[PDB]
Amino acid sequence: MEQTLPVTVYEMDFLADLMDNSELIRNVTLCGHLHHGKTCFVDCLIEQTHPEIRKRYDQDLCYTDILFTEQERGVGIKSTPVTVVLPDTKGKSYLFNIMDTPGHVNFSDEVTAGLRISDGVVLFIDAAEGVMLNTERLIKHAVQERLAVTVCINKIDRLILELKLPPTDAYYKLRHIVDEVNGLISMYSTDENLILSPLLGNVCFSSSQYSICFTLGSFAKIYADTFGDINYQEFAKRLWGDIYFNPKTRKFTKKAPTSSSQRSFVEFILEPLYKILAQVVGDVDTSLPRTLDELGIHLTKEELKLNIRPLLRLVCKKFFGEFTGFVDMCVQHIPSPKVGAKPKIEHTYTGGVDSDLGEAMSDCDPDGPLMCHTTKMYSTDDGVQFHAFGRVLSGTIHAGQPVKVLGENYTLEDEEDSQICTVGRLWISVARYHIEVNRVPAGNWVLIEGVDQPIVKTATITEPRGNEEAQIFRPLKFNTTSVIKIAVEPVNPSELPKMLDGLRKVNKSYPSLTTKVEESGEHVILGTGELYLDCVMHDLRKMYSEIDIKVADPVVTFCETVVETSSLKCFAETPNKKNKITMIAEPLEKGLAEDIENEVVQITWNRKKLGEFFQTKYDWDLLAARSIWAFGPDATGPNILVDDTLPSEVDKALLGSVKDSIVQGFQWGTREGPLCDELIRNVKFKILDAVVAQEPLHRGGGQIIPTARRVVYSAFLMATPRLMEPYYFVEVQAPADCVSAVYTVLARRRGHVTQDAPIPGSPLYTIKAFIPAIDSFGFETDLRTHTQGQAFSLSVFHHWQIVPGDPLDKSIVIRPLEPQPAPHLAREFMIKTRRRKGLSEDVSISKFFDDP
Amino acid sequence: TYQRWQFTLPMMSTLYRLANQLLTDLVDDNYFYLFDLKAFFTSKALNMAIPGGPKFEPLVRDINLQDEDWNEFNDINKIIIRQPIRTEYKIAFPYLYNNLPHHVHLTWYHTPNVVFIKTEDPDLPAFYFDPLINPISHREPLPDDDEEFELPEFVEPFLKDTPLYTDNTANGIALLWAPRPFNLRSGRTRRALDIPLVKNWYREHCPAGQPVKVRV
Amino acid sequence: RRSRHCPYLDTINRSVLDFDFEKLCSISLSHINAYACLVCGKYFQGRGLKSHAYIHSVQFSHHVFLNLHTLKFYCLPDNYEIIDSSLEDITYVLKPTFTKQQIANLDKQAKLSRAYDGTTYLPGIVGLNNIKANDYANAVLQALSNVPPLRNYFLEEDNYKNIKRPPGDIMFLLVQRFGELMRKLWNPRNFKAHVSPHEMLQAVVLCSKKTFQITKQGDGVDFLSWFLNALHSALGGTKKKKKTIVTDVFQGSMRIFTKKLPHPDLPAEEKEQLLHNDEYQETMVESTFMYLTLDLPTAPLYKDEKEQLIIPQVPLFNILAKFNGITEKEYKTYKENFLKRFQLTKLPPYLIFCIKRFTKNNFFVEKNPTIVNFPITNVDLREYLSEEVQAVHKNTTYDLIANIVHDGKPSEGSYRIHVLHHGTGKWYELQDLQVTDILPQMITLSEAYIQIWKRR
RNA sequence: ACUCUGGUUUCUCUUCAGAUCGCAUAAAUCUUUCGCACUAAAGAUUUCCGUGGAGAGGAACAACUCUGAGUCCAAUUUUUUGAGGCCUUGCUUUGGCAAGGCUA
Repeated sequence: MEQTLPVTVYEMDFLADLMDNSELIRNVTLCGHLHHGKTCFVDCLIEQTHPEIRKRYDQDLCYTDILFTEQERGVGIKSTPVTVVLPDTKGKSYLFNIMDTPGHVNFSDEVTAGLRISDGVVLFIDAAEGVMLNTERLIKHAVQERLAVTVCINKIDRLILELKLPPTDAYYKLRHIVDEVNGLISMYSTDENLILSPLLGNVCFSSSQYSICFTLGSFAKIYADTFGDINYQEFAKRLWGDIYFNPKTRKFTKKAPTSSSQRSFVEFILEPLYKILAQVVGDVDTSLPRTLDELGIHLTKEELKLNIRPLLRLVCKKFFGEFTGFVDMCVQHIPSPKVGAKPKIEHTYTGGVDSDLGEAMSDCDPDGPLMCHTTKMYSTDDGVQFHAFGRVLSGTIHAGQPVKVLGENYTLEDEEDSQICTVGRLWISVARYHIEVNRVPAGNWVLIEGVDQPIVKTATITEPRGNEEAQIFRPLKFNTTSVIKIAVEPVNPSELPKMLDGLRKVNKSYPSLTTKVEESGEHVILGTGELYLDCVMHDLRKMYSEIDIKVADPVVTFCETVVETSSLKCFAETPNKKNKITMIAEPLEKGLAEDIENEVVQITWNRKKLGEFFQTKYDWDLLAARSIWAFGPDATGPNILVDDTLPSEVDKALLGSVKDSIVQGFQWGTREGPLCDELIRNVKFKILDAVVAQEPLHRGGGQIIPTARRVVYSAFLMATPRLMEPYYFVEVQAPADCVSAVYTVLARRRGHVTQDAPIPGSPLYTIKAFIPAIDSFGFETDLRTHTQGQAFSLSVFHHWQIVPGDPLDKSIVIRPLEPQPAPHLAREFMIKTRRRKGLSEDVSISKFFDDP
Repeated sequence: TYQRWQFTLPMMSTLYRLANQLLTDLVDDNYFYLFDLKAFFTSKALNMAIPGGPKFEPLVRDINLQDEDWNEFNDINKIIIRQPIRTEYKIAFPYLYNNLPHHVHLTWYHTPNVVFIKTEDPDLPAFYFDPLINPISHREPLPDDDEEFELPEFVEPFLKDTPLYTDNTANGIALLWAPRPFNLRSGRTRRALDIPLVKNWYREHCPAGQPVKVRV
Repeated sequence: RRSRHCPYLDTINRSVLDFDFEKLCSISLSHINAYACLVCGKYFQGRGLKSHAYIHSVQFSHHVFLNLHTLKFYCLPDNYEIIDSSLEDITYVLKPTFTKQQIANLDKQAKLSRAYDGTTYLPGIVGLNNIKANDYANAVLQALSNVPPLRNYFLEEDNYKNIKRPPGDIMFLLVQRFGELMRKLWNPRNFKAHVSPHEMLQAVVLCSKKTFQITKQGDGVDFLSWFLNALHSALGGTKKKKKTIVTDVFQGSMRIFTKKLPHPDLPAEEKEQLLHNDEYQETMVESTFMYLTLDLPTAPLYKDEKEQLIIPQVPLFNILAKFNGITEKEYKTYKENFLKRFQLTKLPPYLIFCIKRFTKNNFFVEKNPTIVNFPITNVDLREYLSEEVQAVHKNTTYDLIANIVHDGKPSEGSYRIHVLHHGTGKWYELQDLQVTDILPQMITLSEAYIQIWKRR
């Protein structure tokens, strides 16, 4: 369209023309650890492609991170999409869709939203800190989402201006980082095809603070420009990997001559960089002009009067020029939407590639059926309306076009979760401005307008009166689990509706947020941490609902389990006094629930392979390995339902008629649970006996589902019940001295330190610990305050561990406001939660039985 | 007029050395966690005092906690207590641990730890593996050596003639992380009144062993 | 086959079916696929196997559900549609588009319509719940209801649904909900004899930017002015439609004769010399009035020596004298004087009088206790129109149909309304949920605040 | 590689300046708030301490550093030739044009 837009190097018509060609588009997610330079890198790219936008001499301008809370905190909170046109090394301009994701672990869900609509991942790793917790988590999540992976080793200047390492030691640090990343990838990925090494161009070395971005190819091209006769590709092949250079023969050999010469990387790449940086920071007034002339860089008198940091940025911008190394890395290794469509459909689309529409989407053809898929919901500045952001997988979305939007519950058999909406407008989403466009072809990111009403988290945009076999994309599988639970109410109940509206809005803004209302009319928000919930509540108070809101103290969501089999075979009949079901409950084997959660086993598999797996990995009986019905409450739920009814006593055909009802009851019971209405975890349910009424009208429906839930509850209760606390994994980056002090903090919060290894090449240590989530509130603040701010920690959900106490212990006396001792913490955690949910004071073991 | 000044880096290094007694040699604002201006504003707006921080009269009228009439929301029979929710927790996350966050400024979160290794021995090389740095434990689709790759005689490292470090390189690298009056090399002259020589002294935490009057 | 024979229909109880509030799931806060449970009246989400409504059905044993958007009944545990005409009334309560009932005066239906409980009521004559202090809003809404043209316009959803709106526009929430409110008020068959204005008042609060709250009561005149202006603006789709239903019904044309005046502290010679300045003469500032602001004479202070009560009494024609044409009421802004003569030029079909009671004196606000002596069956305004204007309007005989009256002190005041129920001739006084049969003679005795007259 | 503006220093006047006008920090007045106001907070105004930007004027010595403007390639893959000649068909603007098969 035609509208006012900021001055840019390219032209908007060229940008629109690049969108049509799906071979020149790169969907890239810039992920990494907290404060590793992703946002500054995007800012450098924006400065390169926008002449009028310049970074302040003192404040690191951030084109992304546009939110007020992001600006004040300094921590990226929401993913920012940026569509630019970047020149390659050869000069060929490519269209780049970059989803700048937050680095904080609490907002890892955000990165997941940026991984569904991207084909490639660029992981930013600090050259000083190295591989951290979020880098490992994001590597696992990316290689598990079937995405191409490249690495940008950011902040190499820290190796020069902070650590002051010798160039060979800097090379050793970079090589160690690359090796550790390769080891992580090989550990999380069976295939060894995606080896990452700067020789292959998979790795780029960057300093977004000083705009020093280069790969081996780009810097070899710099050599080619200064000396024409050299071919840059072969030189870049020879630049890395302990290959020494002989200037007597002008040849590169694996054998080191003179026993004192440095590697090719150190001699040709690292040492010139050290010389440039040292000349700028140390010998500016006395010896900067000579080195500037030797490099061909000419600076004005007013430019040479700048401070050292701006002068470094200017000199390195003039030397390295555009970030062409990044473009090479993301062009040669990150598939285009044309190339990368097939893995995306095979992984995310529910119908699979084998379906006709899957084959249609495998081509990513602009002139096909519309199959846009939006995973983000961006609120306007006023906060009233939301724009659904996502990539177009097939067809072409047009402004002012009728559209069928499919929700997360839309299925072919049940199409009720679908709505016909009229698209209002379409924007190409740059960070601080949006380019309104009439249409968006397949393979591009778009901010659809007017489709926000029927969607909360995930959408499937398609065209109406067509695609009658179209299915939805799989909902976002999240890296972590939302645990921290907070109750929210209004200060003035008269303005309750506003808060409710606000809840809806936050439910749209945060992909992993879960807002519900319990039995006691208490509004519940689930988050991944205290910073995440702080940002959520700031949004809920200022952006969406401008009302004053009271927030309860934070509590965690516990799980329920059993530790030994049921004392007696529990049973329940239907209200019809027929259809008797007799079940027992037993704990699962070690790691079986982990196997189920991590998709190692799926109920979608055939009977043969599932039975073989359960017979070989966990040594189950063939009958026991073939009688498994369902996995827990949801798909791949931690619980297991089996029927041990021998065919002699129970007709299998008759039982199969009520199999759906019994499975529904099992799933509902495991989702709710009888202790404190919490998820039942790691419990094996065996159907010992099942009487079934022959007539269809006396079974099924509301008769067998509540009966199944009742018998599940009885089997769970008679078996010794226990509660699972959520245990977070904590990584502390602390100085060497502070390590001891860290232990002290974890002494007061039931924290177990697993390892305290140092950071190779860095003066700090990474103390890893396993702290209870319920005890983690303020632990970050306690650690930073006790150590004068020198120690920083990031906590992420790790596992579920049984609470020491016994929940069903009526002998325990609990004062209303006292931190209870460990031996009965579970007793405190069960009743109080039972009061928060609104259930009875206590639960009896025979409450759901039939005798009483 | 004596209004603008520009200095060469050796002069600024000597000045930074001569003023080392008046500077805490901090290289981060992480020392000022929950103890900076924004944290103090958050504390004042919430009518709460940081231990090391000052105390103010309430910004708004505060209602006694004994006035609330035991709603289901603030029922203590439902609240699970593990650790006392300190004032620091509420200042760090004002919108999570406060029921009425008004005029509260979000405190700056963690900044990356500056790991600048300060050089003590001038005789040592500027780019030297200091013992503070943890030694790195050592241990590739390389091209074959027999191939015919040749480098032209015109080609050499970009700054091969340039020495890696100079006598005044460590001084400049130190000046990178100096306090604000010394981070610069050009600036504007200030009034003698306008320069607080001891402002950073009380902006930092009070020393651990001090009498009651100096802490106040 | 399961349809037309669902056994769980007797489980439905209409005593708990309150459809006057927001249609969101009680568990998930989701407007999408909101299903009302007909056994307990709670709204849940979805209809499939793993929806909140299905879980509630299998948990609380409530096996009957109605789609709040599709108006179709379902039995969820078996998940089959319910087809029975005996349930139709429930749908009519949920979507009571009372086009015909609101076609005339909302109260036009004086029939002793029976609610589900044994509470006979006249459609349109329906009390509004008093959510904290919102009696002024209830009185104003009842005054705007029982107006045949506006009520008829809002009784049909199609009359305003298809008009365009700006994307980020919230004013239209005032329109549709208001229409919804009308269809709830004029419902011939309703489960209860009262209607909750909660949704309409929430829309009013949201649209007015925290003005005219539900907790704190506001002025009836100010709220009526804002509501009429907002209805006129919101019904103009993406542009200022010069002729909306609000303008067609209530707006008239009046001719302001503004005569500037010299400063009184001047010599008489200069005072008459300023008469030739061509600035202190009558001007043509003819505009459109949505309502007439009648200013009562000040309280007589000392009681008259006669046996009459201390309460002053003034005829309707005496306050309706500023608009005769020759009467010159002084208007004095800061350091300037005027003489605003008023002359009506177009009489709207429904005339609105906004009698000025509350005036801010030097220290507090005083409510004028003057009693307006007005007839309730015949008022001729032919003498207040220009001769060239009198010929245009064949009819000028106005009948009072609505009378908003404020009682009590200016701070802790209460609002009630006298509405004329058409079809019958009865006059009903509504105050929140209280509906009394007032005698026609007693209406003139109370302190009239706002009045709505019909031109016939 | 050759020409021509824009110079720097200082004094003064005018105007704008929400820019941390200031990497510093005072005073007064009014209102508000609970105490009962140096030992107290909020809101607002104003005055002082003194800056930045632009323009104008004065006088001191520098006049082209900078900012700029005006101003060595014949042997594959482009610019030191596979280059020219024969025949047939449609129109002949009876010069030849368009296509194909050739010889080189």
